[PDB]
Amino acid sequence: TKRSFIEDLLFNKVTLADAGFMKQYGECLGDINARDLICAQKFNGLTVL
Amino acid sequence: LVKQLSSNFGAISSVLNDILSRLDPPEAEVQIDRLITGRLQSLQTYVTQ
Amino acid sequence: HTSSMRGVYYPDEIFRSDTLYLTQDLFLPFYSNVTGFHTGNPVIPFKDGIYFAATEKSNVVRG
Amino acid sequence: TMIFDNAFNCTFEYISDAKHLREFVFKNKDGFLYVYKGYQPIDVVRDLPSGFNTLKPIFKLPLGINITNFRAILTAFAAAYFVGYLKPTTFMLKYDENGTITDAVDCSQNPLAELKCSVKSFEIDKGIYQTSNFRVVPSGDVVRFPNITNLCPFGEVFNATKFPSVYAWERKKISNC
Amino acid sequence: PFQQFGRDVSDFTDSVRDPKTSEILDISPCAFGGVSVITPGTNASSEVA
Amino acid sequence: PFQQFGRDVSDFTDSVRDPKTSEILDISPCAFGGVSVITPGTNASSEVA
Repeated sequence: TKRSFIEDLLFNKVTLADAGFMKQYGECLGDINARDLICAQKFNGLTVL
Repeated sequence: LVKQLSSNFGAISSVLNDILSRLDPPEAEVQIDRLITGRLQSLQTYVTQ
Repeated sequence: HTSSMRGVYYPDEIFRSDTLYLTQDLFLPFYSNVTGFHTGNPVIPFKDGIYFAATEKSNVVRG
Repeated sequence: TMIFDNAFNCTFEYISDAKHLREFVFKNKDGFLYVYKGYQPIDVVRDLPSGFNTLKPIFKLPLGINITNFRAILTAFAAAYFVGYLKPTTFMLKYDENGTITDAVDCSQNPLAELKCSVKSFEIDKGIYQTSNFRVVPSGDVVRFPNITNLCPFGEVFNATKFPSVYAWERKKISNC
Repeated sequence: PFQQFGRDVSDFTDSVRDPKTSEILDISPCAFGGVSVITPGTNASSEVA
Repeated sequence: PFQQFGRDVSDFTDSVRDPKTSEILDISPCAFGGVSVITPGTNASSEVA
C-alpha cells in the first residue's frame, strides 16, 4: 500500500461502513486497477457517488 | 428514507401494482396521488436534512 | 430530402417578449426523412401529421 | 372534376375568395384542422433549401372530421411533394424582438440539444450538467408457473392392452385432473 | 424448501424459486440512473459527450 | 395579426387586443404589497407611521 502505518490504522479501524446496512443503496464498489470494478444497484433508486 | 417508502399515506397498500388490480381507474388515480404526495413529502424532508 | 430545421410554426396565439419558451405540442422534428415525389403523380400517403412544401412556381401544388 | 361527382350529404360550406416555396403543415387534434403557411424565395431546384421559414397560421376549421389521406394533385404539367411525417416531441422556441422566432432547438436529436432545452439557454458553458434519467425498456417476457399438479391419466385411456367392441363400448369418468 | 420467495433489506422482492422446474434464483435489478451531458462550451465547439 | 392576446414570462396574461375596435395594448398590474408600521415605542409616544 502507498499509505503510512498511521493512515492504515485510520483506514482499518473507522471503516466499518455499517455492516448490515451497506446494501441499502446502489454503488459500483471497487477500483479499475484491480480489474474487478463490480457495479451494484438496488430497486430503491438510492445511489452513492 | 428506505423504510418511509413502504408507508400507507392514506392509501390501500404501500406497494405498487397491487392497487391497480383490485380498484377502479378513477379511484386508483387518488390512491396513487396520495402515495405520490407522501413520498414527495418524505423525499423533501430527506433533502432538507 | 432532409427537413433541416424546417416546419417551425406558432403553437398558439400568445404573444411573448424576449424569453425562452418550452413547447410540447410542436411537431416536425429537425433533420427528418421526407418522401419527395419529384416526378407530379397522384399518391395516397399516410396522415396524422405531414409537411407539405412546394418548390414549384405558379402554385402547381394547389389542391 | 372530383367536386361535381356527387352531392349526397353536404355541409359546412365556406368559400374564401378575394422561385416560390409555399410550405403547409396540417394538424388534427380533437377534431381541429390547423393549417399553417409560409413563404421563402429560393432558387435551387434540387430539394428543400436550408433555412428556418417561420410558419403562419391561416385556417383553423375544425370540420369534426378525422382526416386520414390526401391526394388529387394538379395535372397538365417541376412538381414534387416533399412530404414528411412528424412525431410528438418537445421544442424550445426563441422569441426575438417584434415577436419573431427565427430560432428553435429540437430536444430529440442530440444530447447537446436536450441540455440546451433543460437549462433554457442557447449558449452552454463548460462543465457537467445533469439533464434527465435513462431507463432500460424490457424487450422479452418470462412467465413461469407450476407445471402439473394432478396429471391426467390420458395414457391409460389411449395406450391400453385392448378395447371393447362397438356394440359393447365402455365410457370413462375422467375428471378432476 | 418452505421458503418460496425472498425479499431484500429494502423490503423488495430479491429472488424466488422457479415454480416449473430447476429451482434457481431470480431477478436482479437493471441498470438505471441519471444521464449527464458533458459539453466543452458552445462558443468553443459543438461537441457533446 | 393572428395573435389575439399575449402572456408574460411568468405565464400570466399581459396584453390582449381590443375585441370591439382600436386594437391596442392592455392590462398592467396594480399596486399592492405589504404595509409596514413604524413606531418609535409605545412608552415614548403614541405616534405611528
